[PDB]
Amino acid sequence: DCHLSDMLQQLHSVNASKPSERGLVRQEEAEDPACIPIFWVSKWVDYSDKYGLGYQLCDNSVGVLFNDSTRLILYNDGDSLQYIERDGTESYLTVSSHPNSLMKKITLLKYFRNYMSEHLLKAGANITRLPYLRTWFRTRSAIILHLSNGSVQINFFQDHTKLILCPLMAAVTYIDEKRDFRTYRLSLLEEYGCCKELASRLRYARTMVDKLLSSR
Ligand SMILES: O=C(Nc1cccc(CC(C(=O)O)C(=O)O)c1)c1ccc(C(=O)c2cccc(I)c2)s1
Repeated sequence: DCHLSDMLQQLHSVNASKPSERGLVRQEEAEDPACIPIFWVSKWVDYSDKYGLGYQLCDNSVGVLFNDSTRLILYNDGDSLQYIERDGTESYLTVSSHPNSLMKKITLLKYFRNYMSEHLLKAGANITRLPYLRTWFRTRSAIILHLSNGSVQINFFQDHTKLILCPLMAAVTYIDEKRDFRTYRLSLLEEYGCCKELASRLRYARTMVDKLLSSR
C-alpha cells in the first residue's frame, strides 16, 4: 500500500466540492510553493510488448520497469545502479563492476537511456531517497505513473498536460499546455476554486487512482 488510500480522500474531497462552479474563483490563492515536487517523470518510453517501461526522472536518473516486475535504476552519475526485485527487496551495484547477473538488463536500460536523450524532450525542464516506478498503465487519453514515494503522475497525450499528485503534502502540481508549472494545495483548491480544465482532470485523476486501487 502506497498512499493511494488517502490520495483518493484528497481527490474525492476536492471534486465533491466542485471547484469549477464557484462564485468567485481565485485559483492563484490556492498555490503553495512549499509543496513543489522534488521528483517527477520527465521522459518515458513504452516497450511493454517486449521489455517494459523506460523513464527518466527530472533529476536525470533513468529507470526501467521490466515485464517481470523488477526495476533497474541508473543514477545521475551514470554508474550507480539500484535494483528492486518483485518482492521489493533492494540491492546496489555499479555498471563498471560489470555484474554477470544484470548484464542483459543493464544493456536494455542503456538503450532506453539513449533513445530518451536523442528523441525525447524534458517535460518541465525549466524548474529547479530516489523513488522508482511502482506500477503504470495507459488509457487512450493518458499514461498513469505511480512512483514509490506515493506520488502519482498523469500525462495527457492530446495536449501534453501533466498532473503530479503528492499525497503527503496533500498537493497537486499542474503543467498546462503553455508548460506552466503551478503547484497547489488540494484543500485550498476547494476553498478558492479552479478553472473547468483543471477541475475535470482532478476528476479523471480520481477515476485513475481508483483504477490503481482495484488492480493491486
Ligand atoms: O540503438 C538502437 N537502434 C538503432 C541504432 C542505430 C540506428 C537505428 C536506426 C534508428 C532510426 O531509424 O532513426 C532507430 O530506429 O532508432 C537504430 C537500438 C538500441 C536499442 C534497441 C533495442 O534493441 C532496445 C531494446 C530495449 C528498449 C529499446 I528503446 C531498444 S535498438
